Amino acid sequence: VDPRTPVIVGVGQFTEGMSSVELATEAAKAALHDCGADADTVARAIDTVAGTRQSNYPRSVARNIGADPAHAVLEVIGGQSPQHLATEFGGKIAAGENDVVLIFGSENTSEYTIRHGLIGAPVQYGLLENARRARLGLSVADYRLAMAELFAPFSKVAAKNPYSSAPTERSVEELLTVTASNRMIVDPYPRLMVAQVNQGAALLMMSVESARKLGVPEEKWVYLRGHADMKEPKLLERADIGASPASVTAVNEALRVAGIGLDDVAAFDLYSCFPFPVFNICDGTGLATDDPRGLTLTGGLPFFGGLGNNYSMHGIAEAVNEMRDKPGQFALVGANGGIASKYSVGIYSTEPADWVADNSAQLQAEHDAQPKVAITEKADGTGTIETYTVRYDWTPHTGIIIGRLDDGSRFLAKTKDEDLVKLLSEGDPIGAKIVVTPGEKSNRAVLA
Repeated sequence: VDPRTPVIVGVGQFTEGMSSVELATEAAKAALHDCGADADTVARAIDTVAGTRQSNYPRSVARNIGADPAHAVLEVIGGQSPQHLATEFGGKIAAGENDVVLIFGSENTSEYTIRHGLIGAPVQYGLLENARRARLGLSVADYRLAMAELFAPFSKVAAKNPYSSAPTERSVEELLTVTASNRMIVDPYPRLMVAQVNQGAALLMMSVESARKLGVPEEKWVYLRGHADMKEPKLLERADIGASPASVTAVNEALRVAGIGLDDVAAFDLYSCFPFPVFNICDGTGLATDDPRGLTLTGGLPFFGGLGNNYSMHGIAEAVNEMRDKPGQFALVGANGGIASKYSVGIYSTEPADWVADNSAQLQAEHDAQPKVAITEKADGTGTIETYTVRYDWTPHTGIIIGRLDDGSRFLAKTKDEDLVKLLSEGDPIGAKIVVTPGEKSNRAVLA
C-alpha cells in the first residue's frame, strides 16, 4: 500500500427520548472504540467531521466525543449520502487533503410534478414500479408476488438483526395478501411492504499512515476498493421510467475499480425503501432476486426501521464487520437516491490496495448526453397511459397518470373520475386510451 491510502478503522451503530445529536454521539463513541486504539487520542486527531442531514449538529457531536476538527460538513439530502461521503473522503484522504475523518448520521421519533401530487416518496416510486411492470409484461397479481418474494428474505434478516427496531418477520403470503391490517396504501404497495426509530451510525476513516501512528490494529482495517456515484435526469425525461441505467452503471464501474466481477462479491447491501431500486440493480446486472448470497446485510428499509436518509451507513457498518470476519472477500453497498435519482456504490475488503480514481465524471457526461423524452406540460387531447398509481389513503381514491400523446411527448394527469380509477385499481391500464384536459393546477383525465 501507499501511506495515503484510506481505510475504514471504526464503525458504530446505536439503537434506543434522546436527541439526534445524542444518538450520533453514541454511535461515534462506538466507532472510536471499535478501532482498538485509545479513543481520546483518536478524537484529538480528527480533522474533519461530516454529518448527514436530518445549531451546528456536526460540531456538537464533535464536542461530545472530545474532538476539535478544523472542518465540519453538513451534507446534502438523500439516501445516497453516506456512501457518497465515504467515497468523497476516501478520495481526499488519498490526496493531500485530509487525514482522519468521522462520518455520522441519526434519526429521531420526533414543479409540474409537485402540483400533480408527486410530493412524497411512495407515490413516485409507485409510478416507477408500474412502469417496470409494463416493460416486463407481468400482470398485477404476478408482480405483487415478485415483490413479496423479493422482500420476505429481507424481513427475515431484519428480525435477527439486534439493531432493527421492533421487527416482525413476514412470509411471502402475508406480504401479498391484502387484509384490513395490510391494506393498499399507494399502488402497487400494500401497507406491510412500506412503513419510525431512534438510531445512529458512524464511520471512522483514516490514512494507513494515521492508522499506524495511532496504534490501530491491522485486523481492523478495511479498504474502499471500488466506488462510483451516478445521477439520473428528472423523472419525466428518462428513456424508460421503469429502469434506472445510471444505477447499474455505478455498480459496474465500482466493480471495475476493485478489479473484480459480480461473481467475486461475497455479500450485498442494496438500498430497499421500495422494491424498485433493488429489482433495478438485478435487471441490468444479471444478479438473481433469490441469489443465495442475499441482497441485504441489514434487513432493509421497511423492516430495519428508519425514514431512509441515513440507512446506508448501517449497511456500510455491517459490510465492514462482515469483511473483517471473512478476510480477503468483497462486499458491495448500494445507496439510493431520491426518486431513483442518485446511486452510490462502495465495495469493501481487507485485501489492500492503492486508491484507484473512478470514472464517474466522464460516465455521467455520457449519460447526460442521452436524448431526453419531450414533455408537454399543458396537454390537451387523446393519449395513452404509460404508467400510473392510485392513492388509497385519499377519499375519493385518486389516480396519477403519466401519459403519452400521438406526438410521443409525455404529460402528467390527476383523476377522480369513478370510471378511470376503477380500471387503475382493479384492472390493467397500461396502454389504455384516455382524454386529458389542461388546467394550471392539474390536468385531469377520463376514459375514451
